[PDB]
Amino acid sequence: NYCKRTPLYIDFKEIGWDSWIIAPPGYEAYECRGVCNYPLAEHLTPTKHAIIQALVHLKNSQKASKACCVPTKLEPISILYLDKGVVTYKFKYEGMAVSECGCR
Amino acid sequence: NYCKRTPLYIDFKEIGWDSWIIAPPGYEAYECRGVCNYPLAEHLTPTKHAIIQALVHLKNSQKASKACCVPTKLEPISILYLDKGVVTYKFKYEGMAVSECGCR
Amino acid sequence: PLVTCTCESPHCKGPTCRGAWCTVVLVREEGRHPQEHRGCGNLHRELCRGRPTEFVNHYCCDSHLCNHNVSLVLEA
Amino acid sequence: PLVTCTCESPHCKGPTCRGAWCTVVLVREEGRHPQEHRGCGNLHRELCRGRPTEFVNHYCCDSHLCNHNVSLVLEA
Ligand code: NI
Ligand code: NI
Ligand code: NI
Ligand code: NI
Ligand code: NI
Ligand code: NI
Ligand code: NI
Ligand code: NI
Ligand code: NI
Ligand code: NI
Repeated sequence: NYCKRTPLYIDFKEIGWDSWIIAPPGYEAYECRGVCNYPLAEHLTPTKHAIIQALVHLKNSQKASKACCVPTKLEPISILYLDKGVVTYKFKYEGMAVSECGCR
Repeated sequence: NYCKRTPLYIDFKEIGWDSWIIAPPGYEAYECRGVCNYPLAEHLTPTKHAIIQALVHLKNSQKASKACCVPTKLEPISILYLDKGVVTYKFKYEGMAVSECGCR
Repeated sequence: PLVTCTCESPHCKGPTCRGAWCTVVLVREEGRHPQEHRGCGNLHRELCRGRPTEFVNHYCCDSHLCNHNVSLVLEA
Repeated sequence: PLVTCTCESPHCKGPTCRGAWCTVVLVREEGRHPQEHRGCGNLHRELCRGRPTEFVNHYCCDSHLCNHNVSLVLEA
C-alpha cells in the first residue's frame, strides 16, 4: 500500500515507560507506513532530492534506494510524569504524535 | 549497514532533466541509506516518535515498522536552466543535496 | 488560477481534482508493467519538462480535463 | 558538564566518547541474539528511566568510564 498515516497505539507499560509516565496509560502516536512509489504525491510534500532519488531507483534499484515514508510534522501530547518522585504535569511533550506523513 | 550518508551522483541526462538543466551535467546529491536499529544514535537526531516506534518494532515487527533513514537537512545547488529558451542562473536550487541524515 | 483534471491515481479522492496543471505520469519499475497515473500538479513544474526515458514520462497540460485518455510512450 | 564514557557501538569513532551521561543499551530483536551497546547520551534522558523489558534495557550513569564492562539482563 502507499505512504499514509496508520493508527498506532503505544502502551507505555509494554515499552517500560510507565515507570515514569503516570498518565496517560497510552496514546495514539500513529505511524507512517507505505511505499513511496513514483510519482511522489504532492500531499506527501516530497522534496526535490526525494523526487530525484525516486527517479534513479526506477533506472536501477542498485544505485539508489526508494524514497521512504516518514513523519513530517509531529504533535505533542500532555503527560503526567515523575520528577524525582513528584507527579508533574508537562503540557507539550514534543515529537510524540504523527500529524503529517511524507516521502523524504 | 547503519543509517549514514552515502555518495550518490545524479546524471541529469540519465533522468531526462538535461532537457532543461544546461549546467552542471550532474551533481553529488548523496543518499541516506542504512537501517535505523535501536538504539537510535543521537547524531541522527531521532525524534521521540521515531524512538518509540523503534521500541514497538522490537516488541513485535507486525505492529510497527522500523524507523527509516531519511535526509534531514538538504542543501541547494546552483544550476543553469532554460527559462523559455533563455539560459538563466539560479543561485539556490533548494532541496537537492543531502547534508544531514537521520532516523524519523 | 487552477484547472480541473482527470484523477486516476492511487491518491485520488474522486474522479477529478483541481490543481495548477493536469498531469499524466507513465512510470515503469524494473520488473512489472508500466503504470499510467493521471492527476493534477501544483508543485515541481520542472518534472513536466523532463525528457521521456526508459522508465518515466511526464505529460502536463492546463486545459479542462486535458489529461483524460492521453496515452504516453516510454523510450526503448 | 560532560563525562567520558566507554564507546562500544557501531556509531563509535573511537574507544571513548564525551556526553552528559554514559549509556549501556541491551537490545534484542525478534530473531537474533541480543546486542549490548555502550556509549554516551546527551538527548532523551527519559530513555534511562524505562523499566527493562523482554527486548530492551537502558542503563545510564555519569561517572568516568562507569559504563565499562557492565552486564545487563532482559526480562523473561
Ligand atoms: Ni497521510
Ligand atoms: Ni505497544
Ligand atoms: Ni517506484
Ligand atoms: Ni524541496
Ligand atoms: Ni551521517
Ligand atoms: Ni543517474
Ligand atoms: Ni532494531
Ligand atoms: Ni523530538
Ligand atoms: Ni519550471
Ligand atoms: Ni527525564
